[PDB]
Amino acid sequence: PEVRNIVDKTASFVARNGPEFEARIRQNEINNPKFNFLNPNDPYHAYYRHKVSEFKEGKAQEPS
Amino acid sequence: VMTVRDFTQVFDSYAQFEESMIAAKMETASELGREEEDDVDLELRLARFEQLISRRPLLLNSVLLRQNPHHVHEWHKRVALHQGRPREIINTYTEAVQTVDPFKATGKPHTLWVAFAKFYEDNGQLDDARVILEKATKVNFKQVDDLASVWCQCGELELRHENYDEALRLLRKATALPARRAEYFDGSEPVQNRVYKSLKVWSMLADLEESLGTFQSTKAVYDRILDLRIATPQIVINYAMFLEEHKYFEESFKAYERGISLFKWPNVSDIWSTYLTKFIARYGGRKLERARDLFEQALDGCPPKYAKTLYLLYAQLEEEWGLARHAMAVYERATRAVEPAQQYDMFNIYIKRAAEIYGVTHTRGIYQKAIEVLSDEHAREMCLRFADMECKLGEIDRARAIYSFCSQICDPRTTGAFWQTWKDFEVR
Amino acid sequence: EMEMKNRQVNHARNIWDRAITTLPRVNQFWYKYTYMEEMLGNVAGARQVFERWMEWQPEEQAWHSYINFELRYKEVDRARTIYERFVLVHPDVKNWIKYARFEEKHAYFAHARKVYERAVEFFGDEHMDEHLYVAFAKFEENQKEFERVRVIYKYALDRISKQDAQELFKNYTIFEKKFGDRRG
Repeated sequence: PEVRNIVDKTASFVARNGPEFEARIRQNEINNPKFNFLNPNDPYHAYYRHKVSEFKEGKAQEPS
Repeated sequence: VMTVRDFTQVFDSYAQFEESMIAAKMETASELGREEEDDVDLELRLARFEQLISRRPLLLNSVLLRQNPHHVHEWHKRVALHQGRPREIINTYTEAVQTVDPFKATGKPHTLWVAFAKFYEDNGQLDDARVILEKATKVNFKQVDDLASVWCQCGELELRHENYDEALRLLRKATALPARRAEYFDGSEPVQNRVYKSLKVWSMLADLEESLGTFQSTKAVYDRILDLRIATPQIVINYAMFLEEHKYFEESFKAYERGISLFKWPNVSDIWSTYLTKFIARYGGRKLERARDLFEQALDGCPPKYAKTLYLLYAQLEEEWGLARHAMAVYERATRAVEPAQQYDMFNIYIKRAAEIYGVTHTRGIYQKAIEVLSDEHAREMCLRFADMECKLGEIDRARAIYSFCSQICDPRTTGAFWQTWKDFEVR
Repeated sequence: EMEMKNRQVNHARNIWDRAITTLPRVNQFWYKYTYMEEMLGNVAGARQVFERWMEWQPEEQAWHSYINFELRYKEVDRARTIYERFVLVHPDVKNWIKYARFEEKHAYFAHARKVYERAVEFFGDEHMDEHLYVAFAKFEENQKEFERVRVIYKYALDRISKQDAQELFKNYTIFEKKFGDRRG
């Protein structure tokens, strides 16, 4: 699933570099639907929120 | 008479009357046994008739069991059915099937009607049986689980009927009747709940996954359509039947969707994951990218399964796929979700995965990552094992710094062995 | 209110009607006269007062109060009759989602499909007004899997630059997932 993979991967980068990247990425692709997930308007928005914290804790399963 | 115990006085009066005539032979004993209805005494007249001296009444079984067995409908009908049950006059069996007393009941008249259909099976089988099934087949409009249970019971009696021609025709029409209308008309049931009964009748009609055949390629879709939303008591057996009739990827994807929509969380979704790995190997092909994409897509976030598995299926499958690169990425991403319960199992699985691949630097990164995540004894045991492993190989700087890190963690308790072992290792 | 406080009702109606025909645009005179009729019976003269009160074109606060009046006496046919002129004045989304109320009252099946046709052909031809299909998919998930796949993902020609915000797209996905037949 693309949506979960981009969520998981974007969350990973924002988890390492900090939430300062969430803002950058969100505003850098605000019109692009590939990043619509970063806004609360998307259904998986809540899923991504968890991924960030999870990658920070270093417990989640990286993608394949 | 006013109330009870008058028919008991007339009862014993018939006990001293034990032979009152040359014709009926004290019929007042059974006539007294039929007194009132139920829940008063009912044991006095029968107990007297059998209490004359002793022989056997042979009347008192059907006379005491003939007065309202099962308030209203209830197991009391079996008491009236117990006297001369296999045969007495070849008559009182109708009294055993006689209950009446209409009241509020669910399942009792249907189960007792199926038992009365078995007594009809000892009555000459199909004689009067079809009239009982047709009479008990329609009760109000749907809105009952006893209807389809009695029709399914007639389907089991049709399985006892040997040849499946007529049993398959009558079970096909009677099984096709709920397809138009199922349940949820009026009652205390908020929903219809046609999965249990409707899927049981459809399963008894075709695709039993045991012995009986005559299951069309569309019969599996007839069961999935019989549930009409989701059902997963049989999801394993239903997907196994669809795999028996087809054995393709369409039945695997339909089993994954039926398992996901079946029940939330890895209840039927865990079986959908097992069937996703087995179906991924036996259908989608070995070492397929789409198999890992779907397996990682459905199980991505997940709760911790039974105990936990976020990895071994996808991590071992990725390590055995022939790619040493994505195996390490799945080892780190699998290491983030490794132990939500902070168990040393997944910790030793990640440290072992980093031990069998890459090398020293990977064991150092796994040492810093293992020391970062801490619950109680996790960081102390992992930092101690990786500390001794690093001191036995690398320099003593990681042993001294690992000892300083062991001072801030590993609450004193008793201990004392790690300090002397670290001091001896520093002396060496 | 002074003439209402006394027991004379004929002179009360004789001053209420000239008050409400003198000042139509105020709401309180009609409200208190209809409340006095709430204290009185439910005769058809009350319905004549309410159809005159519909005739002056008031706001939403009057009209859904009158449909609540029609609900509190259990009228099925007449409340359906007075509600066809409701949508042609106010195209509010709060009223577009509540034109589909016989679904949650009577379940209205074939005419519910006709009302959903009315919900899909009118304004929001290329932008959806971002709220109608939510309640449509909500009632269709309350129903079976007749036409629930088409509207949220396959009728996506009327998107607003992403088809949805971030707050509800995964909610649409999990809204589709775990409420189906759940096949393998």
